[PDB]
Amino acid sequence: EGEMEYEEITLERGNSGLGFSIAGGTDNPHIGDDPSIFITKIIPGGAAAQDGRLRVNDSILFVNEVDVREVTHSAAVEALKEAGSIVRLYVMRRKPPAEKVMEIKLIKGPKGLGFSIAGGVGNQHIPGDNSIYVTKIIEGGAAHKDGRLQIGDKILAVNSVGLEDVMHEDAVAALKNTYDVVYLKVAKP
Ligand SMILES: N[C@@H](CCC(=O)N[C@@H](CS)C(=O)NCC(=O)O)C(=O)O
Repeated sequence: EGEMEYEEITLERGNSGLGFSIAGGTDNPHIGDDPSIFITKIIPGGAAAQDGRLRVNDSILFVNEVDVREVTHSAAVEALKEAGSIVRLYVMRRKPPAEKVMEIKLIKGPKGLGFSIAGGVGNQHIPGDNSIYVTKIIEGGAAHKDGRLQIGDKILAVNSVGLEDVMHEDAVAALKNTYDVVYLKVAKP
């Protein structure tokens, strides 16, 4: 965590470009006196989002064979626009904070587990991430009464069924196909 890491990410240009916005350069450094080109936004439903590797705050070092470590903002946009259909990026990032994985046992109340979900493949809740997220916890519901499950939590598994890269519909189906006592694997940020 916090340690610098490097990654090769190749993207195929969609109808709406590569699906990310950038800032920085020697023109207007984004962090102090650091002239690096930074990802500021991952566009929902775009190429970078579907590929799920690129992250906000990644520094682009190379675009194909073009060195963008110390260039202007304009020279960066040009390099990306001119890179063709298949774009080879070499990036650097500080490793993100690790998440707490936790198994939670819930007994249904009169109205179920007491929480709602969003996310899924082709229905991303955060751009670049196919995970199933908790979006609402119902007042006085089972989850609320437990006190562990929170907004923004990830559901990784329902009993023995994993929810890694599944459709939203499949996540709802897994939660429905349960008995009264449900075991959930959850990730907390
Ligand atoms: N491990 C290889 C590949 C790592 C890599 O992707 N290198 C960067 C710069 S050190 C690069 O120029 N990649 C884009 C390219 O394929 O030319 C190397 O030593 O160059």
